Amino acid sequence: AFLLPDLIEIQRSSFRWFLEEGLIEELNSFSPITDYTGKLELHFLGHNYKLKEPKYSVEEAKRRDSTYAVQMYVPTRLLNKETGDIKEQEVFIGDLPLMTDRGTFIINGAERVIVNQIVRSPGVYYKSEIDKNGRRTYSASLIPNRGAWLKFETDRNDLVWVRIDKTRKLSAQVLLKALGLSDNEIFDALRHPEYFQKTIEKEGQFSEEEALMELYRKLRPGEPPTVLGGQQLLDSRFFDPKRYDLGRVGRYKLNKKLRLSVPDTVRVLTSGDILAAVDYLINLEYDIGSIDDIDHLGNRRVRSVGELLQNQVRVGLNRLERIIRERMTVSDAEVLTPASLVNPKPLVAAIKEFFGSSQLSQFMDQTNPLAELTHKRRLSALGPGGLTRERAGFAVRDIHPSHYGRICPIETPEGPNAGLIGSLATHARVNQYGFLETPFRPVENGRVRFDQPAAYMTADEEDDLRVAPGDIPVDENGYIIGPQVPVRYRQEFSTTTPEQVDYVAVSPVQIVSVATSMIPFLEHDDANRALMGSNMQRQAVPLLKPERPLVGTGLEAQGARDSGMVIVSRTDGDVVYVDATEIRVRVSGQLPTASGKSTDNGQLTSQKGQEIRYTVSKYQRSNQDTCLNQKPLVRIGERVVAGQVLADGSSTEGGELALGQNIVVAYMPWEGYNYEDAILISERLVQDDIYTSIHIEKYEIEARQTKLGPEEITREIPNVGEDALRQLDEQGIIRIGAWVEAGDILVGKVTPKGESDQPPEEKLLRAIFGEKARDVRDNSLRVPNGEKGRVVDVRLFTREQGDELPPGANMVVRVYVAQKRKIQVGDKMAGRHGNKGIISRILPIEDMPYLPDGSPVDIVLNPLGVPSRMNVGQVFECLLGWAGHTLGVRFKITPFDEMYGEESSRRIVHGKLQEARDETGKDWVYNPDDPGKIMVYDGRTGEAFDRPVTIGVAYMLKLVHLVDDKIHARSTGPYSLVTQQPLGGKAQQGGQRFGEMEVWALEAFGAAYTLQELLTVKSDDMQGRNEALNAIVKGKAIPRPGTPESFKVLMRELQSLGLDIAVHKVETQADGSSLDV
Amino acid sequence: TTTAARGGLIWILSGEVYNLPPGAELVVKNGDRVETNGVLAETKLTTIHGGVVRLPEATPGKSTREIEIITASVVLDQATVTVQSSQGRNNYLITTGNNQVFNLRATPGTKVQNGQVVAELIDDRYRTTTGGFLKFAGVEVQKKGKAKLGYEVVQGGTLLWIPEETHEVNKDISLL
Repeated sequence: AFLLPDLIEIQRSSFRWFLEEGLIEELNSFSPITDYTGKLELHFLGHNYKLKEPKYSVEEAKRRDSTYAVQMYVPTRLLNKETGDIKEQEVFIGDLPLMTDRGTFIINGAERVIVNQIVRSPGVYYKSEIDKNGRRTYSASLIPNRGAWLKFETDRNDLVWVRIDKTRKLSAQVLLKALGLSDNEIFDALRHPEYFQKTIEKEGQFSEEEALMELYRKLRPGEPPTVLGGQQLLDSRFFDPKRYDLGRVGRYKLNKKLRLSVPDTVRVLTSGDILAAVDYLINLEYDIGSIDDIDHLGNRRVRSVGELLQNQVRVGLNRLERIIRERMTVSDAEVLTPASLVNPKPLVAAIKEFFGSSQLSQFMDQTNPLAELTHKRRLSALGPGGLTRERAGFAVRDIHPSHYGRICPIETPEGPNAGLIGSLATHARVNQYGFLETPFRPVENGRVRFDQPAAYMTADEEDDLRVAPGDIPVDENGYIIGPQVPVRYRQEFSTTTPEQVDYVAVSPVQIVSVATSMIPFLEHDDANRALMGSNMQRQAVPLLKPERPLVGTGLEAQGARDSGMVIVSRTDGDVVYVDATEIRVRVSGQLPTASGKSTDNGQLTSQKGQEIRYTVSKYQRSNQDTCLNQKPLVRIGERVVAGQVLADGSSTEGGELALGQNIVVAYMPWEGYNYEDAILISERLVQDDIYTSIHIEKYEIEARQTKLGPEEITREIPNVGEDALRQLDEQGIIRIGAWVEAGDILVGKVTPKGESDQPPEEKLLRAIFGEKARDVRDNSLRVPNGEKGRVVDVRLFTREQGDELPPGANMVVRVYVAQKRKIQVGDKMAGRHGNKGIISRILPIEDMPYLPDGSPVDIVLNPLGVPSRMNVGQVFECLLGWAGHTLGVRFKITPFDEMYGEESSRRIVHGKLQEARDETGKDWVYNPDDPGKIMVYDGRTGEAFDRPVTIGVAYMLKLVHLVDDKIHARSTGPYSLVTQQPLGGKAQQGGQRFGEMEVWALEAFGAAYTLQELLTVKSDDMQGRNEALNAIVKGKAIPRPGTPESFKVLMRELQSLGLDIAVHKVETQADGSSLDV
Repeated sequence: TTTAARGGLIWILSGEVYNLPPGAELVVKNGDRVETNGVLAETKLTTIHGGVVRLPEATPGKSTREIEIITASVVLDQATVTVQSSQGRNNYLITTGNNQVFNLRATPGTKVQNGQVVAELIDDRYRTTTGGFLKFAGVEVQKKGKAKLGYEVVQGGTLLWIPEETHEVNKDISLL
């Protein structure tokens, strides 16, 4: 049907935008500077970022671990108001990471993306409210884009105050700021200036005192005020465009809100506005008009790099400016070149930073294509400008019914962040103001003509109208059918009739988002469960060859396609040379590359063998250590058109998404294993290499001038022999491609250890061996434990090797090690319907109940389903699958199989089965009696049972966080600094923390020594620790503990704070009072 | 907001409902049928005397009038035009055919009233050389508020000067 516009452009667009202009306009707005005395102009033709060009392949920049960027010149102009003379130059000022294929950026060689967030929009708003009785004040409030605010209200007088921040101010003269005659807001309001008139105290004191003491006796107190004062005060605060952006929006709303008339770019405000407000406030004291609800998606706005950036740049400037302001100005009239008077830096920071950190330069994560998408078109509420988790609570997390269509409600982390992080509906997108125009369909006489290329309007939910939910039994040829078609309307649903209706949704699955509108039979499940679903889907590792599932929602080919994890017919051509690393159908020069000569790009390699030499890349690490690669996939000599797709990303398959596989499942209660939240598995499962994935691995290490010296990298190290000085290069590195194991050496380096501190007993033991011992710690690098796996690579980094290292390091070495992994007991692994499950036993294949045809089934989940999960949806499709599994044919589908009085999905599926018999007559393919139930024997001995069990194929999926990702142990190890208690943090020998509630399970029990000791000897009596340890090594018990540390610490503090702690004993018959350490 | 008269029923009537701007001076009154867009409200709004009508451009938005008395079509002819951005920016010097030169106190196309600034004349005459005393004899202009700036310089053949040098500086009695 429709056309899915590109679904990430969201941020393609933005950037381009900016780029295309989004900063010129700022820029040259900031172009005009000039001496401190108007006498020496410093303006520039800010209308060209004249940017020379990126230096690196992307690839490079990865390899160089550098920030793909650009850099960027501004021609400037003829300077000075003393003798008007140019000393013209241009300048670049900074490097700009000019985006990437995935519409994101990479920097420092890593890979990141900038989320886009969502905030309220400048303009004005009113909130009224009650007392404890019903005194129903109002308020008002203003927000620039940037700059302070202006607050108003009505405090049981009906008489009012121009508060500025929260309640900073409060003046009866709410509208007597910079206006004489008074009538301008006494009669020009033609309403109720202070309910018709005047405050009580409508005193009109504002002659020479105008803009004086108002901004002093109850502002900003404590100075001999000065009518200037007050003035130069306000006018700052609202007039230097310097600091008050309304925001195009700003206007744009206003006016709209108040059909003010001020178009005018009037990027900052007026008076007439102000009052205009105030009226409105009044008018509704009298109640003529509406308070405003910010929750309404419409009056709330989302913004992306384009400006996030941009403005952040602006501040870059200002800072810069100053520097210049003087450095340019104050000094003499010659030296001042349009060159050494400007410096990047501050910009280069600001951005270098912005990216380099915000909360928005998030890392990408490329687990798998759709984890991207959905992480680009994610949008967020938090962030600087936003909220915090705390400072915003709840009803600000809910489905304001305007989200409809615009924010998949199904979609959310949790943790606290529920609600704070939504993603984007499928079809949504945004208007240059940064509200989400929502595609729809114009139904005439309550009937969509379809022809309409949708209806890209309804940026806000208040189209206000008959709007139909894109799930309508629709008469062929337009007409709706039921005279009871619902509709939202003014945020309400409402029984409607087909005639008097306007708007239909383009589809019944738009409000949802990625991983949500994809559920095979969504329509049929709990929501939340489907929540989980989605997410799981994002976490499915990718596999050697993730197969396109069987029953899928149609909607995906695209999704893949726009990952940009695949490789797409750029243009056009009929393949020729395609080895497994590129498709020289490209730089070769024949029909591929040459209808890559049909029509022949602007600058690009317009005909020849073109750098349509796409490479294609094997096994690169991911933000999750997962590997990716795109085998040629296409044949040779054949015919492709742009947008087609050439080779496949990690886990996509026919050029379409493919997240996991599909295997035959049964539902029964296998004793113990599977008993509950447990899954069985045949052995063939991973025996066929299905479900095994890759993972690979960064390992770097580096050497560094101790002020003892260097420390190095030798082949040689003391104390070696096999797994040491064996699988080791001349610099003690490894050869590419070397098995390794769990303790062997990655790279060996030593250290200038020397001595200068030793126990006589060590000197002894020399003497006896009189070994003149060596002197060099030897921090080789060893594979830790529980790793395997070939080595892919190394990446040395020293003066010559890029020298990318901390100040004073010599070599840095990366090393990369990969790893197949089969499945194995212990792996979250779940379906597309919140089917969180863990492997428990694997059965050798010849024990599972197989099938009537003996085909051994192979998972076996628990039958009783759709409980709290309410995900009955998944049987539906199992079944289905199985149909297209026996029929051996994939089938797309869509949630909400409506236009059918009955379940529809229900008589499909049967139908298919049904007929599936007879195309093979296998018969047991389908049993109307006990639908899709089957007999089953069971391998172990050879019988079915009283109750036939359903059977289906089904698409499962295996999940990143893998057992090894969470395993730990610690006999003992490194402690803390200050507080010596073992160093528990996850990577490295950590330790289980026993918080109060945990101790509340110990002292709550009976004999609690343990408690005690646990509190100490395995965490603190320092000496206690040791010598226990010992004491067991001895072979006996352990000695009595002492007092833990952290006590002693507490002493200290407290003592360090005006105390006289006398912990102390009271001994002797003379009872003796002492004190202690 | 009260209850009904003891409460019973409340209504509509059909009889269609017009949504009638302040700028909807209507022509149609109770109990008149006119037709579907019969003629109906027409707004003969009004202004008054003032100056020119400089046709509020009919156009200048969608419609967007701007309905003026324009009035002071001041013929300052021979305001001749020597005007540029040298290491300044623009100045219809308004040299005039008499080479008077009325520089741009108001510059072009601003809008200011009440003793508004207008035009600035040059003269090197009655200007003094390098400072000095003006032991003049006999012009007339008042204290006037503005024996200062704001001058109705009445009458003078009469203004004699002692243009002087002037070098006035705190420091010790230390040097020359």
